[PDB]
Amino acid sequence: SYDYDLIIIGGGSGGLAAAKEAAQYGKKVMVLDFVTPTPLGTRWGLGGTCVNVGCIPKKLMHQAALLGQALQDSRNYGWKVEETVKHDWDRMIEAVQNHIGSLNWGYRVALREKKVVYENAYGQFIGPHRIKATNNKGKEKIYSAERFLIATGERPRYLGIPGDKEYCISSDDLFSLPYCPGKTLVVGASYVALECAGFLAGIGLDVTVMVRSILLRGFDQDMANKIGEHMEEHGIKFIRQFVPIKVEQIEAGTPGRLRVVAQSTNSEEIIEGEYNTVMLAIGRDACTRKIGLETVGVKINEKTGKIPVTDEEQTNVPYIYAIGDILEDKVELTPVAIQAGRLLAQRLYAGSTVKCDYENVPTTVFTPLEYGACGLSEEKAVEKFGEENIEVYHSYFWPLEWTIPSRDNNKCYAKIICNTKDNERVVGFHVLGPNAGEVTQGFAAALKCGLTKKQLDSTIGIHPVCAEVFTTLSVTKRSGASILQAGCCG
Amino acid sequence: KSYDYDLIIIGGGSGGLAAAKEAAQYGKKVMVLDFVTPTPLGTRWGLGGTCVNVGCIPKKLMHQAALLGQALQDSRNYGWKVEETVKHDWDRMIEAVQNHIGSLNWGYRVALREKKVVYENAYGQFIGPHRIKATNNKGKEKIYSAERFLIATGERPRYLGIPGDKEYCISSDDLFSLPYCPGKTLVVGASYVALECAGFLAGIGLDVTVMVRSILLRGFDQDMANKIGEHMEEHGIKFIRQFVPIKVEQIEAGTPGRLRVVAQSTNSEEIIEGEYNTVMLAIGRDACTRKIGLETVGVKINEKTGKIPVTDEEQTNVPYIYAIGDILEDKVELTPVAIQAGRLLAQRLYAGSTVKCDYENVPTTVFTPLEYGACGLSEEKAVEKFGEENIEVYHSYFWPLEWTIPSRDNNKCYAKIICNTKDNERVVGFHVLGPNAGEVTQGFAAALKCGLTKKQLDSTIGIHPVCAEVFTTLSVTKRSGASIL
Ligand SMILES: Cc1cc2nc3c(=O)[nH]c(=O)nc-3n(C[C@H](O)[C@H](O)[C@H](O)COP(=O)(O)OP(=O)(O)OC[C@H]3O[C@@H](n4cnc5c(N)ncnc54)[C@H](O)[C@@H]3O)c2cc1C
Ligand SMILES: Cc1cc2nc3c(=O)[nH]c(=O)nc-3n(C[C@H](O)[C@H](O)[C@H](O)COP(=O)(O)OP(=O)(O)OC[C@H]3O[C@@H](n4cnc5c(N)ncnc54)[C@H](O)[C@@H]3O)c2cc1C
Repeated sequence: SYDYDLIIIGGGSGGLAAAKEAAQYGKKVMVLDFVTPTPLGTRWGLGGTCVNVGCIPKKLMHQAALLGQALQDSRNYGWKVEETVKHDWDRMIEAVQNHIGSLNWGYRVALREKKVVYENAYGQFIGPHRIKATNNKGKEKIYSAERFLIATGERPRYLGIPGDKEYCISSDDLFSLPYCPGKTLVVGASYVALECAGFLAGIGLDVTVMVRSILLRGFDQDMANKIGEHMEEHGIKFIRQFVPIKVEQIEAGTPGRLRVVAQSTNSEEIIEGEYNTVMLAIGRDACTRKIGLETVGVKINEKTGKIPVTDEEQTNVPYIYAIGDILEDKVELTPVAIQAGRLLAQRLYAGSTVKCDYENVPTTVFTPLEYGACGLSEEKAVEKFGEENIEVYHSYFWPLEWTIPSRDNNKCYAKIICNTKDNERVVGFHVLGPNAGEVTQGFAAALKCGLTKKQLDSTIGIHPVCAEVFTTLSVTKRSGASILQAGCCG
Repeated sequence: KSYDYDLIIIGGGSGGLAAAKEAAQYGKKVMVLDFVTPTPLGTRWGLGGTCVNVGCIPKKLMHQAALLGQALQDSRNYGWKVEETVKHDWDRMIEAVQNHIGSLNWGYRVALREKKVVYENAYGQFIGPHRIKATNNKGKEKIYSAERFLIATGERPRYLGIPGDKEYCISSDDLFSLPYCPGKTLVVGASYVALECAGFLAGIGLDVTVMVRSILLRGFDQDMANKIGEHMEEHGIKFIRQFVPIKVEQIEAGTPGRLRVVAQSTNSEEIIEGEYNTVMLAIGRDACTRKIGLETVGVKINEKTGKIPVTDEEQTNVPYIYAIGDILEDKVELTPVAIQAGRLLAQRLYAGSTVKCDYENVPTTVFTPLEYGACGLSEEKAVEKFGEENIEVYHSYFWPLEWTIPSRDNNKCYAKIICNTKDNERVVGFHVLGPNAGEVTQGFAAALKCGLTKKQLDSTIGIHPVCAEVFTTLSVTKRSGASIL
């Protein structure tokens, strides 16, 4: 009957996921993926945001920044290393890209092998069960399928001020930028902002951060402030309550010099500075407005852009589904989108009845001092249950590996939120410290089995591991006791 | 009725000091005895216990130096302009290590002081009911009495019983303070301690060799163990299987000297010889329960092994004497567990608590060049408890994103979980071999305290890009028999 059994628009995380999973159950599948260039004209291969301008690139650069310190710790452990080592940006970028490349080509083969058709083209709906695929050279083509998957994902959002698109770079441009961005400026307080401000500073670049309001909106604010405080204390510069209003090229080059003017958010004050680069990280917009959603009947939320869907990842149009960052009121993370896409393909062609659960999803913001969390924030939690039925156990901690180099003591920190009405159930987990991601995974798994404080205490901790601090948490926030060492060094 | 103290603790160690403090917190008169008998080579250390002085701490820390070496090589491909090979100054490391333990020593001291607990740097020995004889360092003695006692003496490195050992060989106790690059080293044994040390020693450059009687990590998942060895073998360390030394002769003394080690195979009667700069023994530890006067008071210990039997309340056969820690019979020989037992006892005793310390499913990690943490049943011991037909094994390989750029050891790391099919595919065993293994495990161990199941695990979303996430999507089983390369 139709051309294909399933067509996937967007070769992204949840894209390629459902693709392979659907292909696995002998269906005819076609994935179309096309990457519209960035204002400065940046392009990249198959894979998605995570692979080319997200997780992968982000985390790796974070690595180079962490290795930086490791070089500086290595000294006290006895390694004869120079007081200050230098860093070659062009060598780094290159390496990073070389890997993304392999990831690209890998995914390609991955589709080939699973007998899935990949078309490097932009897709838009023209009418029921029909889609318009436009390639790079311009030549179009039409296809039809019994069902459709929207996995287009979003893109970096700009300010709408003089000079941005023209002189500023975004997360897309960065991971491939070909020059020491030199003194940089990061406009925004997002995880992306912070992690990037984060590794750049960690490579030695002079870094400044411009914040409209709060840090990490949506995250435990207490944890956030701490991240900031750590950020400030280790080099990063912060300007609070200031949005830029114009970016002016004082000279072009690799890099150039630029003047950024900004207007405070609470007064008439205006300030000016010149930096070598300016990256904007103030949000990202769903790529749902230019695909033909009218010509097929999809109701999205024209206001925000996200797509409302059902617990089966189904739109309002029974043969058109959407999974990923584009969904309305969900979780914008790769492993999530992949579970959705995988689970869908199963729900659909395998008789599965399992729905991708979006409750209590773990995360990790890769700031200089990582911070992973799972479950409710302190605030959100209190709000849901009421300050009297919620207790918070917290503590600081110092990583054994940090004693010898003798740095940052009483800087790492942990806390869990419990619901006294429900057997002191662990509703929220929060840790700030190294390798926080590794530390969090499993506790998330614990939440899926209803961990409780009694049960947590019953656990014995590993020693000496950062993660063990959760097994022995005796101090409550409400009791009001203090949390510090009777030595205070670091 | 009426005694000197309310509670006496023999042994100022992990569980010792733990119980000391928790009890003092409930207004009891406590006294802690801790004394360190020298090693044959004559080394001694401060308050604290094995962990702090010749164990966890020094061990991990040196592991760190070993790991930082790697970091120094990785840093290259990430953009840091460093030399092709950097040099490591042992003396300087040892020093750093020692300087931290001190603070730990003195910290505990103060810790007790402020908590109003009495501490005497003396050897304790029971002389009769509710009475103990504390001999100090210069030999002066003194007698104390208490309504209850706590044994927390823990073990010590065991020796072979062959010519040359106590006289030319070192143990874990001697190592972490050795005042000289051990040079070509030989580590006799295949215990975590053995491999761990052999591991970092090899990691800072030293020519390392390991001699094994039989298998590696007896007691551990043998599959996991092999992978640890095969990995150690792959990154420097040299092994010699089925051979125990029979004599160690001094070819010359020095800092360090040269020594000959003569060994006899176990499968034949062949005999080999080699000379190394030092020779460390990691063949076992023997509880210190033989010389404290346990006869004089009524304590029955298992004279065979050394451990002490006790109830599910860490109570001995004598109602007023309790024991916690490495010296217990059939339990768990790790620091956190001892600390829990001590803490929980004090509470069960003097605070009306009724909580028992659970020893089932205790997480642990071995800090070999390639960390390995595990929780619960091994595969073998697992099968053996439920039967090959009721146990399914999911496992995967994985490659840490941080390893990609430096381009190394791909398909070395490895995960694995054991489920009991007859019980909602419950997770009965967790095993991971990869970096930051401990961090990764901790939480899963807490998952087990809540009966995590494979359905539930699958319903968990992973963190990206984190090593840990590998356990959120395990599709392959060992029984199905597909591949993972
Ligand atoms: C800087 C940064 C760092 C991040 N770090 C992390 C992290 O560490 N961990 C984490 O879990 N998540 C991270 N994320 C989020 C993660 O990248 C996304 O959640 C994930 O990539 C979304 O998967 P997706 O398929 O829904 O969207 P995508 O991965 O972006 O897939 C979308 C693809 O579809 C293509 N496409 C769009 N429209 C069309 C069309 N009309 N026709 C054809 N093709 C089209 C696009 O070109 C794109 O390549 C990060 C994001 C950013 C920006
Ligand atoms: C190399 C090594 C590495 C280890 N690594 C780890 C690890 O990473 N994680 C982990 O959890 N565990 C580890 N352990 C085990 C851990 O050290 C023990 O489980 C823990 O120290 C036991 O606590 P304890 O109080 O029962 O024994 P101890 O800590 O040894 O306390 C015993 C103290 O009592 C003193 N004492 C003995 N007899 C007398 C006496 N008659 N009078 C007065 N004082 C006395 C001793 O001198 C000693 O200082 C390691 C052990 C070694 C050897």
